[PDB]
Amino acid sequence: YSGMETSARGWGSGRGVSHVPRLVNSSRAARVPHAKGGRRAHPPKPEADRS
Amino acid sequence: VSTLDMDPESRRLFNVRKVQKGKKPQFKRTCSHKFKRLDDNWRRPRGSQGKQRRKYVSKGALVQVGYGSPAAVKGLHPSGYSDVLISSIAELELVDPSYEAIRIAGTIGAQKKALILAKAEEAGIKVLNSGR
Amino acid sequence: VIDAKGLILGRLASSVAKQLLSGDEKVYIINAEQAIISGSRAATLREYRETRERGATEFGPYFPKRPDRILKRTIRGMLPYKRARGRDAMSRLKVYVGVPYELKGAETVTIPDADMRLLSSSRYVELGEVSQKMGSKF
RNA sequence: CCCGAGAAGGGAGGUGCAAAGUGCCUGAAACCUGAUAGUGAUGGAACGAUACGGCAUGAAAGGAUCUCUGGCAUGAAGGAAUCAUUCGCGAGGAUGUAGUACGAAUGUCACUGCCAGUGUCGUAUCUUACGUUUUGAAGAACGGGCCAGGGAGUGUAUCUU
RNA sequence: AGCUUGUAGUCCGUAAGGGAGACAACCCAGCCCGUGGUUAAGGUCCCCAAGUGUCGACUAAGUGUUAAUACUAAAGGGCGU
RNA sequence: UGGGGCCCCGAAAAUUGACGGGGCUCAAGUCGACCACCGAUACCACGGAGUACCGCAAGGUAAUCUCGUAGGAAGGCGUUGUGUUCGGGUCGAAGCAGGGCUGUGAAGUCCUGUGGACCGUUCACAAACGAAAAUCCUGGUAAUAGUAGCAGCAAAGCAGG
RNA sequence: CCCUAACUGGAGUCCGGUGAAGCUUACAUUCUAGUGCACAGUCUAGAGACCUCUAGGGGGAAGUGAAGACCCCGUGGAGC
Ligand SMILES: [Mg+2]
Ligand SMILES: [Mg+2]
Ligand SMILES: [Mg+2]
Ligand SMILES: [Mg+2]
Ligand SMILES: [Mg+2]
Ligand SMILES: [Mg+2]
Ligand SMILES: [Mg+2]
Ligand SMILES: [Mg+2]
Repeated sequence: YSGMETSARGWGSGRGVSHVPRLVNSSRAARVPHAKGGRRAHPPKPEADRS
Repeated sequence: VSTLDMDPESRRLFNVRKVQKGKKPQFKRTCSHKFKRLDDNWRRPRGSQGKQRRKYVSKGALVQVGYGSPAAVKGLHPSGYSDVLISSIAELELVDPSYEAIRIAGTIGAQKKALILAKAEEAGIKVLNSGR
Repeated sequence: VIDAKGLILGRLASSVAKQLLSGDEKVYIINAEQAIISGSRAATLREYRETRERGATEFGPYFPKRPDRILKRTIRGMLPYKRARGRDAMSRLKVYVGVPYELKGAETVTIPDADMRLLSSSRYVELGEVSQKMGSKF
């Protein structure tokens, strides 16, 4: 769950900000691959079979 | 110093390339002068309404193979020689001074560069970069 | 030094504008009040009072009243006067009501193709009549 | 050691291969201060492209029959002027001169010390940004103050090729 | 109706460049790069390259100086010419 | 009396404005004709690039090849690492600022300065591999601007030391 | 209110100190008309315009604030 162990949710429209998920007690964006500290979109998987 | 070996057809193509590349546009990405975040390298214009993608003459030339230099003199140094990048002393044996000039690698140290220059000078090989 | 007496305003203006754009001379135009505008007097007066009273006061056109200034303005419209070439041309043009004292006795010329005796009728007014009906003292 | 109210700071002077001078390796951009070049208080706006000029620069990495200026030879397409004759109401046309002189360029011989490039400004022509949504975007449609960095077709299984 | 819905051709969409003041789709033209030449559409009084061109008439209203055109007023009348 | 051309009346709109503008009257308008010229990337010529097809190759052919959105197809550039080949570096690596040259270009290389220890290269193979945009994210930092506020509900200070 | 005037204190105005924020792709001294997705500072043709600064009220920037809450659409919800 690297980058994904947050409870961040979006603010929605009406605040002049992007709709990205944010921390419940701050405006800091979380969990999305283009957020700092967010998850890697399409990372290497230990379950990948390279043989 | 050995005379450049270039037959008259190659001379004619060399002068043709000189004239034609004197007129070649710089091929900067569209609007690179308008944003400091943008580099000057070429990017293909992609927007549907972009004036340079639509090929308005005023917006500057698009990159296309019609601007290629003549194939006989393509890649030659402006002195007429062929640029050969020498990364060590052992590479100077594969070069003949009639039509090739060596360019010594930029990270070669002064101690080795002096030896490379001595060997090139004994071989008669032209050097594009040295200390003068 | 061009004598504007008995000359068509637009044709004299076109000739002088082309000469100024040929860029080798200073042109003086004298007797600008005596230039001719073909057409009926009512129509010319109507169009000139429409042009005179048009614009906005803070912005709009300020159409001149003096016949020399009107003639310079007429030439002004046949030049690229917002450009350096046109600005240079307008700086080399001087138009006068009557003859200025300095140019008195100088040798003048007349444009043969702008002559008003080439007109086929008597429907014309002089530029001075237009200027004085617009309230210009000259 | 000097200035400074100074347990600040600055100057001078040292240490060190190097200030690297303590959140101190390298030390970009935005942004800000100053300098230099060009321009500039009569001036018109997608900030550029192209051509030609002014000013500045042009050490290296670019040219040296290269740059400048001319001669001579060959020259594709094209192709006069002038004059003679003739036709036309006329603007003009045709025939000859003449496919001549010239002509992209290609060679060659002299002359020359610049040229390429770069910055800025000027003149000329052209262009109402970019991405998007759109039948239609310069739009009074949506997006971005700016810069830096991050930011989106991946793995397992299975089928097909 | 610059409306709505068909059809044939051709365009814009996705079409530069040249010309119409500007013009998605109107005219020339489909366009690799450079140079020279000659044309196309369109234009030749100035802005603006090239005609103040020629012949024969008309218009007196600045009418007009507006290919197509969503960008251009009718019926009716005139011993105006 | 009939049939025709052009014009006139019919004909009133809101900021000052539109033959593109100036202006134009045996025209610079209209009609019928004509003459010469200007004017594209069209067409012609020369030179060059690429492409398609053919050819063992050398090369040959192209009036019948060269616009392009969605989109398909082909070949390349770059980033980091692995195997492997061959190297460079304190006589100065990477990075950074600016510049020269090559390449259609992705980019590469070199020069100057700065920097102080690492960096490439052959043939292959991989991927957490390329940003200008997402009211994108994080950080830094402008214009606004020496501006608003430092008043309103309890207007409080002055002299001398 | 006719129809406003004078005056008082606090702001403002000017000076010293302190010191933010919000609109912003760019450029930008405009005005008229046309054109253009039929509501242009930037296009077209004209008309204007020497630059900088201060004060001032808000004409315009279809000013800024808010992914319209009206209408429709979604084989989207919720409550009743
Ligand atoms: Mg990045
Ligand atoms: Mg059509
Ligand atoms: Mg579409
Ligand atoms: Mg098409
Ligand atoms: Mg076009
Ligand atoms: Mg495509
Ligand atoms: Mg970025
Ligand atoms: Mg449905």
